[PDB]
Amino acid sequence: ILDKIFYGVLDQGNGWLYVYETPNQDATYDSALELVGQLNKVVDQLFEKASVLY
Amino acid sequence: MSTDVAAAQAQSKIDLTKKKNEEINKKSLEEDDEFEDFPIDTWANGETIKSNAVTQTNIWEENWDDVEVDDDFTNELKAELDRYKRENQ
Amino acid sequence: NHKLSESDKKSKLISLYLLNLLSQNNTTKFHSELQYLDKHIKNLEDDSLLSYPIKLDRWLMEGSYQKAWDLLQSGSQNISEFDSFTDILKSAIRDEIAKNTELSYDFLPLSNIKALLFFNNEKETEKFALERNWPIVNSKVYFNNQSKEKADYEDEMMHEEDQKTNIIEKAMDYAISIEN
Amino acid sequence: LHHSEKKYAEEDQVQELLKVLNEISKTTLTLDPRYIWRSLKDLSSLRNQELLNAETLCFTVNVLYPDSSSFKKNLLKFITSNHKSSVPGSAELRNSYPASFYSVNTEKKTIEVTAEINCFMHLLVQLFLWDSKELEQLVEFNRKVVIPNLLCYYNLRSLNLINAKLWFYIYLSHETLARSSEEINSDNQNIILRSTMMKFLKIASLKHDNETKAMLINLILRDFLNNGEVDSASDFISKLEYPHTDVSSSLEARYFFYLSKINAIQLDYSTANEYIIAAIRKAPHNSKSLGFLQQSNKLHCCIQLLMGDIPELSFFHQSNMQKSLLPYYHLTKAVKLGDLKKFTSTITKYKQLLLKDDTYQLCVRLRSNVIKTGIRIISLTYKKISLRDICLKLNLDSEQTVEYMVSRAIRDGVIEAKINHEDGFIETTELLNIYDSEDPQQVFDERIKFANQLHDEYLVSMRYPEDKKTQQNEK
Amino acid sequence: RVPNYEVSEKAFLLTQSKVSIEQRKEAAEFVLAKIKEEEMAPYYKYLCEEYLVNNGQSDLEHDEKSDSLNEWIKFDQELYNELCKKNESKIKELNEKIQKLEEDDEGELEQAQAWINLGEYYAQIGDKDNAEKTLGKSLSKAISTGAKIDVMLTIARLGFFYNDQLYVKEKLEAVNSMIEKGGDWERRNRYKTYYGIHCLAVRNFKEAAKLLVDSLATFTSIELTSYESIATYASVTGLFTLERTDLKSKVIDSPELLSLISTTAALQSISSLTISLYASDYASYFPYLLETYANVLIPCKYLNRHADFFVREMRRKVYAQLLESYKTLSLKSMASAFGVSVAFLDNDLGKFIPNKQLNCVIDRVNGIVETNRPDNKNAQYHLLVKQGDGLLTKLQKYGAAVRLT
Repeated sequence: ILDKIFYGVLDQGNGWLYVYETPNQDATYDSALELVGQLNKVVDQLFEKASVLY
Repeated sequence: MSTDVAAAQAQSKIDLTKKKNEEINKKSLEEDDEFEDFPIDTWANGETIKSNAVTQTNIWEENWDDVEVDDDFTNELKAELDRYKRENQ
Repeated sequence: NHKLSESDKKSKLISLYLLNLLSQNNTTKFHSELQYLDKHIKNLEDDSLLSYPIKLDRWLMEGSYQKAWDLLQSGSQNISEFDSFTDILKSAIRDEIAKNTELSYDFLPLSNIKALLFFNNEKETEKFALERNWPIVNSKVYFNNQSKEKADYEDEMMHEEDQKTNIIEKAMDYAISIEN
Repeated sequence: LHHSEKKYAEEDQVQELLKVLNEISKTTLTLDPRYIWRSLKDLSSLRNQELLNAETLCFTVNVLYPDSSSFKKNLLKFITSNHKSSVPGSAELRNSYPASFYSVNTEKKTIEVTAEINCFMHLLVQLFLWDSKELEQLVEFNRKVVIPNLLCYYNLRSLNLINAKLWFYIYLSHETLARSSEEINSDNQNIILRSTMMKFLKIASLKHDNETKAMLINLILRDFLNNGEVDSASDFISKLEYPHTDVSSSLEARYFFYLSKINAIQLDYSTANEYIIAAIRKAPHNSKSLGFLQQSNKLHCCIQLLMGDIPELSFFHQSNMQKSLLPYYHLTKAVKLGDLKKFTSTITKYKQLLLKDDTYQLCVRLRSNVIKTGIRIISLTYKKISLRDICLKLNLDSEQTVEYMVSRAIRDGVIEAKINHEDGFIETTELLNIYDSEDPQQVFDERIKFANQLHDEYLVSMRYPEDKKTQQNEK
Repeated sequence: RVPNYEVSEKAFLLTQSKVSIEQRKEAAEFVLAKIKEEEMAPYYKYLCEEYLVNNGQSDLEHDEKSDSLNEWIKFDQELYNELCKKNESKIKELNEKIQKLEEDDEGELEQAQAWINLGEYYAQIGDKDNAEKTLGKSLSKAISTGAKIDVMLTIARLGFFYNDQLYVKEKLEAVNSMIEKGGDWERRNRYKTYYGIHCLAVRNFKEAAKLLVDSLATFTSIELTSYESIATYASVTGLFTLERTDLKSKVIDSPELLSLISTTAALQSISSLTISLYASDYASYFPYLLETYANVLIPCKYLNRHADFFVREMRRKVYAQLLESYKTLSLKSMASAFGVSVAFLDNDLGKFIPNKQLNCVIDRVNGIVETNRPDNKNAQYHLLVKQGDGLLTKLQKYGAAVRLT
């Protein structure tokens, strides 16, 4: 389970194993994290340019 | 002297002749500089600023310590104490 | 101040005035008055009966109602004209905890209801329950009915299109701003 | 000798004054005269402090004054009189000008453009008092003369923006004079001051001059904050429409700072939080602005603990303010652990410092908040937790007592739990899966509108100076 | 040069007095032998400055505290005299040789190199100020870019030697600038090792990991503390930064760690722990945690700042991985797995849960531990908004600032 080679979770509150086989981590939502990631770099560089006006 | 990271607020506004006197006016309005009055008031150099390693002077990235307990003492006792309960059962 | 503006009667009179405001159940006003008393007497004629209205405010904001009920109980040994705000404040507390218990519970026995509302008589508990509109049937309350009413009242007031907030309306808003 | 220094300084004043004088003659302008005036503001302070004290006297005598010279001279005679440089060539000429207020023109009385010059004379004397750092009577003299001079004529648009800065210095000396010492004479004079403030504001409303009004609004709010008539201030903030136009970035900083104090007393901790972070971002970083920033940072920390938000530990260490914020640093830790015992000790130990800043009033309110914050930790750490165990941790007395505390705290809905009375434990209802609810929609909706409003602010600002370059000659 | 790093390490045991009694005794005698022989007398005086009423003090050439558990650092007045003798005599003779070379022609090669030799003698004996100036002369004179790198590194070593991090920080920035300009790989390897240990002394071990894995593959030993300690540093950062799978492949992508085997106490204690995390042993894990505190963190110059920081963080990891893999556990069993009692176990957990880097709750009535960590669309949503809030803030201040001007 630690590998996530079959996902699922080990329930020892009762002594079962839940077997999930379902996708984890959506591709589209992920790349939106990188998109914000780039822009946070970009606004710093605009602010480097804006140091001329100050 | 700036609040948090200094360079982030140093770029936000630099020296201008228009605002310079206006900077004083706001400070004077609040009444004091409030970083030089506290030492006079307490009547000795603090030891509550030396309360942690970072509080006096931080040249590190914040640990999130503010309680600073050695955890090796209590864990050593936890291991052995549990062992005895089992042995004397 | 320092020429008949500070007075013995002034200290006594501020103690009562503060109690009048607190019984209105606006703490908003209380703190604003309280700020003014700092510059005046609060350390100059010290606190020993000007202490009492502040202590009471603290025990209700945290919501320790044992400490609060205690302080009012000991504020009935203040028989002169102070006993006249105390009764209002014992009444107010019953209502306060009765709002609280909506969130906390859905089930209480009668015995558990009696303690929390600070009643000593069983008939008094059932008396409040009718007027506060608690459906206690078979000696058990169903607060989830009571939450529905209060939630339903918040919707009923006409604001109601944008309070619910329409799926359709968000997209329209986004669109027009771009096409402004 | 002495006269040489006065003459160098005199010429400085005159060029900045002459420039503006031309500008307002074409049609009254606001921001273009303001830029010049703001630089002159700084200059007058650095020359007056470092270089003589009758250096103000020379200019005031030389120009044709309406009574202002008489008013200046009284002050100086008392501290050892100077009458030098009141002799011809220093009391005969009105300072070279082309025709704007030229010596020949003015003496002949084809012109008497004393107007702006009179405003500038008021600014010099008021500044010179604050630079000297003397209070009591000197202040009272400054207040009596200048207030009715300006009100026996309806100021033109251009003159009006100057007198907002005069209203500031009068008020500041008066306020600190009352905070010097309690006096039966200081006390009666504050009613006098209060009346004038609001009357000034009404004039500022009539001309819709934006910076005059905004600066006057600040002074009224400050005075309310000091007298403890927040009740009277709640009404006042509800009838604002604060201009964001012609203001200085110093005016805007002070404004947002004042809302946060009132807000905190009205148990608005939510809007208070945005408003103080806002105030700091307009506000410059400088050691010149330091006492302003300190009070803002103390105000901010306390606001968070009253939310239950709990300031970062980081905030205290990385600032160069650790000593000033030293009590706030210990308050943040006190609430964190849930410790009544620490907390009671911290606010008593630091009582007086807290009392100077007028934040002693806010701190006592955190006594409730230690209890509420304690319970939010407890519901995270344990899903199901007996009533007794909680009593151990927070030093409480009964099971029944802690039940009241949680009952009230979840009426505010911070803990997000529900109490089992019948079973003896408190069970949290937190499980999220709020990405199956419509909640993200609302949150996304708000962010977009903020982005759109930032476009609008890009639009008004960007194209406005473009127009000006077509208008001016540079071909 | 090479002798400096051994002396400091042993000296750090005298700085501490929370270390083992026999260990500190041993370390004092070594330092004393090399005070006589290699002139380490200026740095012996530097140790008392680092006290003034603090434990580990006993000095008699300066302030004494035999209340201290160290009483083997005591000075002699033979020592005070040996200092002054060698100090003066050596500077005078070595300098005179240099003066002659300056008289003679060729300064491109001969004179710059001669100046390097002064800075190595002061580097050795722990004079930082005097080393800097004379190696300041070598850099002034045009030479190879590789030599300039070598010299800056000799200077950078001296900041760890006194254990002043600010001095290193400054100096390694000049190395980064000149490392590309030379484009030498010889000293590219050294630079990562130096800079690795600077990252180790501060709280960012993620960078430290990335530099020190390169240092395993190729190690450059001169002027840099020995290769068994470099293994111990890679292993420290490994435990903190990675998780099971990544950790396993890292120490199999380093054959050298396994083939070096434990050959020192610090290496043994860290390596025992490395295995147990990734093999998902919890049983013997909890004791090994105590061993690492004792024999790595406090003895090390750079991890003595991390003695409380490490132990606190490392416990989160071991719990984290087990809880992620389980929907529910029982508390008693979870306590047994580690080897603690039930009540004891909560306390550690209960600091980690509200910081919300463990994403769980604990029933104390069922006795079950619930795991309610989103790992779906909800988690990605929860992370994203924080960044997007950040973007809003960046624009709010910068927007205002340009519009007003």
